[PDB]
Amino acid sequence: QAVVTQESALTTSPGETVTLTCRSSTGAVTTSNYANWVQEKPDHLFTGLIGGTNNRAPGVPARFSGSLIGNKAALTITGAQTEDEAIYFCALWYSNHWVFGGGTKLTVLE
Amino acid sequence: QVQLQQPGAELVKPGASVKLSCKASGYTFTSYWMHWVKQRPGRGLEWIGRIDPNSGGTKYNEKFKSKATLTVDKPSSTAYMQLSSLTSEDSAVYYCARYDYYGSSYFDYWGQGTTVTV
Ligand SMILES: O=C([O-])CCCCCNC(=O)Cc1ccc(O)c([N+](=O)[O-])c1
Repeated sequence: QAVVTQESALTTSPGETVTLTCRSSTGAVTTSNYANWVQEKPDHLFTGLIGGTNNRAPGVPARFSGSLIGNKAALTITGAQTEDEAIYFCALWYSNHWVFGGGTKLTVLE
Repeated sequence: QVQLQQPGAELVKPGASVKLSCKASGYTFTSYWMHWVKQRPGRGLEWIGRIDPNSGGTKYNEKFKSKATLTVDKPSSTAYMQLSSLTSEDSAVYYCARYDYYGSSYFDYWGQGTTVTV
């Protein structure tokens, strides 16, 4: 039923800062939707980065952080390094199911 | 060093069921949830469903109901997912991933995925 929308692609440059967002067809996204950011690296590799809106996965470089910016879930990258080129997914828990966003290609160094 | 092991592929002719497995190691199995996810370009991530090791109890994406069958093997620390009649949509990656029902609410560890090419 619900649809989760993310930016299709963001282009950034090294040493700069970038923010990715996650939107719901329901209403605002809050701490209750359980916003999780998943990182996909080239050739089908995944690793959770954030979970619980602002809880970083262990090991993940400090330059990454989640939060909520208004009615949307968000991922912030500070001093984006080339090692951040990847597809960022977000997911939301709506009542009886998880819905994944379309995914955001993050072209580090554009 | 947490790890979720999934066989690489499956190559089958249409309308042919397949059982998929996912092995866990380096942590305490029954203490976390198991979710199966599907990938295939276009965005691609669709949640198939979850399974609670303890319970044997599941929550499935209503889309995949008359399709997928979730089960586990407690002793081998292995999660399963059967697919009935591979009509042929199914040519996709099937992932197993770790989820903290009792926790920090993240999909931290992921399996390499089992590709299914019909
Ligand atoms: O809610 C709190 O008080 C804090 C930590 C709890 C985080 C909430 N997470 C959930 O329980 C979501 C939730 C519910 C039912 C369910 O079957 C699943 N699942 O299959 O993954 C997730």
